[PDB]
Amino acid sequence: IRDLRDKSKDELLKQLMEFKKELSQLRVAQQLGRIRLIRKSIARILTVLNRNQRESLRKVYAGRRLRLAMPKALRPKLTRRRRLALKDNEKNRKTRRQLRMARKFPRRVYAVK
Amino acid sequence: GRFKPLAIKKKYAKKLKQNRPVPYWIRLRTGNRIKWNEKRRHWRRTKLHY
Amino acid sequence: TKGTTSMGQRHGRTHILCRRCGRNAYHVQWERCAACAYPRASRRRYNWSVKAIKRRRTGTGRMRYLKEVNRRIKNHFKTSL
Amino acid sequence: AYTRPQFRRPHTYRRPSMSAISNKWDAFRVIRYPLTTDKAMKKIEENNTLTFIVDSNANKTEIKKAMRKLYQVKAVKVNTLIRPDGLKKAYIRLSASYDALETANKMGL
RNA sequence: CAGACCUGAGUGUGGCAGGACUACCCGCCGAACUUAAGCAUAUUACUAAGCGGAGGAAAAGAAAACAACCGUGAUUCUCUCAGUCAGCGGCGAGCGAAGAGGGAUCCAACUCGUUGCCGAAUCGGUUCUUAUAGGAACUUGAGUUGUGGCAAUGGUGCAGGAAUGGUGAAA
RNA sequence: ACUGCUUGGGAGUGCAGUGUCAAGCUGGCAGGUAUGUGUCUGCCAAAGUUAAAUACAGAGUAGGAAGACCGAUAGCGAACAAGUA
RNA sequence: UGGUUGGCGUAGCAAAGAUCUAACGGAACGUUGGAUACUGGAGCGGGGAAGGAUUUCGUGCCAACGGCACUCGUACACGAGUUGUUCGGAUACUGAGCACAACGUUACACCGUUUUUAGGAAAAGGGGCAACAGAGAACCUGGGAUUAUAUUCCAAAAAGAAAUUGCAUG
RNA sequence: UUACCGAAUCUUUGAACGCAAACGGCGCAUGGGAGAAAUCCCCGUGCAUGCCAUAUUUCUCAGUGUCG
Ligand SMILES: [Mg+2]
Ligand SMILES: [Mg+2]
Ligand SMILES: [Mg+2]
Ligand SMILES: [Mg+2]
Ligand SMILES: [Mg+2]
Ligand SMILES: [Mg+2]
Ligand SMILES: [Mg+2]
Ligand SMILES: [Mg+2]
Ligand SMILES: [Mg+2]
Ligand SMILES: [Mg+2]
Ligand SMILES: [Mg+2]
Ligand SMILES: [Mg+2]
Ligand SMILES: [Mg+2]
Ligand SMILES: [Mg+2]
Ligand SMILES: [Mg+2]
Ligand SMILES: [Mg+2]
Ligand SMILES: [Mg+2]
Ligand SMILES: [Mg+2]
Ligand SMILES: [Mg+2]
Ligand SMILES: [Mg+2]
Ligand SMILES: [Mg+2]
Ligand SMILES: [Mg+2]
Ligand SMILES: [Mg+2]
Ligand SMILES: [Mg+2]
Ligand SMILES: [Mg+2]
Ligand SMILES: [Mg+2]
Ligand SMILES: [Zn+2]
Repeated sequence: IRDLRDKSKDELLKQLMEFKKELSQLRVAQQLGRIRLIRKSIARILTVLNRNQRESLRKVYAGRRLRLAMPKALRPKLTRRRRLALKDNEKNRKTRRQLRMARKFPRRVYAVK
Repeated sequence: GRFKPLAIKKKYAKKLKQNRPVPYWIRLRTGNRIKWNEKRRHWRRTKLHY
Repeated sequence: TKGTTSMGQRHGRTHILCRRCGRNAYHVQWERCAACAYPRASRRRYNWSVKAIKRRRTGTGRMRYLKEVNRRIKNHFKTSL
Repeated sequence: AYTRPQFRRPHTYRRPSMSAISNKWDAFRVIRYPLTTDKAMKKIEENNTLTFIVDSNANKTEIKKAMRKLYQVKAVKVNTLIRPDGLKKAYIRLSASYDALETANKMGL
């Protein structure tokens, strides 16, 4: 099945149609054992074949400039809330005064003998 | 009569092929519980009013 | 003749199956569902009948995606690159 | 220069505005399995007519195009029915130039 | 009058909202049965149902607080205060707390507006640095019908840990 | 002020409606019996955020620990293809 | 709540006139022939709506069910079966009506108007729905074509004959 | 095969959102496909409303609003 991944796009597509054309013929035979084994090989090719496209659209939209333009099926789904929540990038923001009054009095470590 | 939305025909079609005796070989499995189908339907009795 | 002879007088349907709930509760003449309250967006839900709230709440079905997102929150949404 | 009793909003300019195999429908999804009942065996020999359970959402023109591709043969007509069971069933009649018998046996039937 | 602004549209663009859940929680709504040996105020109950909303809790919270002390010091909670020689009440049935005190928690506090001193220092977008940096250049784009400051981090790298799992004893 | 609900809150606990509508040059609010007045005490409202201790009283997700509990007419309606027939 | 009981092999199974015969079948009611009646065209007729939804058909079956019996069944099991350019429906009418939008009201839209204090044209009065009996609506017969479908199937002499829609073609 | 989890797949719907809906109906636009003497046919994607932002190369406009 590693061999199934070495195949290029059309080499998969050609490898795929011969499965469907042969999966169909088992269905003809059925009306009158390998059908499962075929059906799951077709699923392997769509797995490998649907991966190269998502792996090549993450490639098209790689880089900050286009990452906002990414198809959202490819955009990192979390939960609706993890996405709408403030990111640490904007969560940990503190007003400039606070920023200074935290540097001026850092949580200095201490002990009491 | 003739009239059926296909959605209703798909449902009576659903209940129709669902209206079958349990396979013989299912009863022969280990730990099997099922004997008769408990959801056999008959048009003259239970009504699938669609 | 309010009994068995007037049972023959009744011929229609008040309710067909709903497009949402699938209940035979879609009042065809008032195109709405008595059960889900459909086509209204918010589904019908009353606290005086929790036996019915319970009956059709989440987990009553496949929870088809919710199983996926639950597994993910448990795994910190761990991801392959 | 308005000449209607009531105002109407002006035309304003308006700017014009992942599966590797997006088309999931297919000759192989359309046609499923040939049917081998004896009403259908009456048609292959007597009517030059292959019978198929075929995808229920498929239409007739798609079933022609699918027979043309799966079994390499023209379908002079394809009158489908959807079975009480819910499967769709096409009786496809072949062109006289194509035998429905030579083809069905070629098909393993 | 060309534009300008103000007001308002139309598309394009990028987003969000709507649903579910709703035990708990926040807002409104709001009964009656019951009890009073009747019953209307009362009680049930500021409950149920109803509507609307959150979150992992919520709400509350940093004094327009208590006290009246040798004074305490946000909120929540808890034990108690206290079924009260408080109080409400056909002063009837009934209802009914708060301060203090012990404790839990707590290195718990902050931010605006304003005032004063400045006055675009701001923001958005674009590019950029291995970065939609708290960086930089650039932008009329927003913004002086007032952003912001003053006083009253991002990028990249290594590791360990912890935690989960995986493995693993006697006879 | 009036009204209405509300509260133990009692010549008003909170609120709402409507009318009215301040002060900050003896300020304002609280000081649990109204009023006018004088002292004193604490506070500084009408903008905002904020963990923990708390709820889970018919929720969920993923786990776990239990029981002087029930023991198949019991325990959940459901020990079973149960919110199923 | 479950089971069981006497009554009790009882009360009944008495509405719509009805069967008879032979042959065969079968382990023993059906099938055919004949006889005999009945329905009596507002039919125990032939098609449809609603409704039902596999009851259809064939083979088998008759354990259970068909309140007697069954060899038979609308029962059981298995396998089949419903074919459309023209039928009906939608595509494509409007109607009593309904209601999205907007707007308004409401503590709240799950209300109301049904156009909107309203800029609704995207290449004067927004959008939609609502009739299988209204409007609309291009197809007919023959068949030797089925176990079961036919105005749907038929095959090149299409049994055939049409009409009709779209595009294109001389 | 079992267990788990990253990659996907996830049909019709449903808040359901292109318009409808007892219709497996119908669009407009975009790309694809088959195909075919184009018409038809399948497919993908977009296309609801409201609101906020923006027009970053600063969109097009409307007002006997204000001026110039
Ligand atoms: Mg009946
Ligand atoms: Mg029906
Ligand atoms: Mg009555
Ligand atoms: Mg009537
Ligand atoms: Mg048809
Ligand atoms: Mg909601
Ligand atoms: Mg009483
Ligand atoms: Mg309630
Ligand atoms: Mg909070
Ligand atoms: Mg708060
Ligand atoms: Mg305190
Ligand atoms: Mg009380
Ligand atoms: Mg400022
Ligand atoms: Mg009260
Ligand atoms: Mg103040
Ligand atoms: Mg039990
Ligand atoms: Mg007797
Ligand atoms: Mg007669
Ligand atoms: Mg029969
Ligand atoms: Mg049966
Ligand atoms: Mg009308
Ligand atoms: Mg219509
Ligand atoms: Mg008509
Ligand atoms: Mg017609
Ligand atoms: Mg017939
Ligand atoms: Mg839709
Ligand atoms: Zn419904």
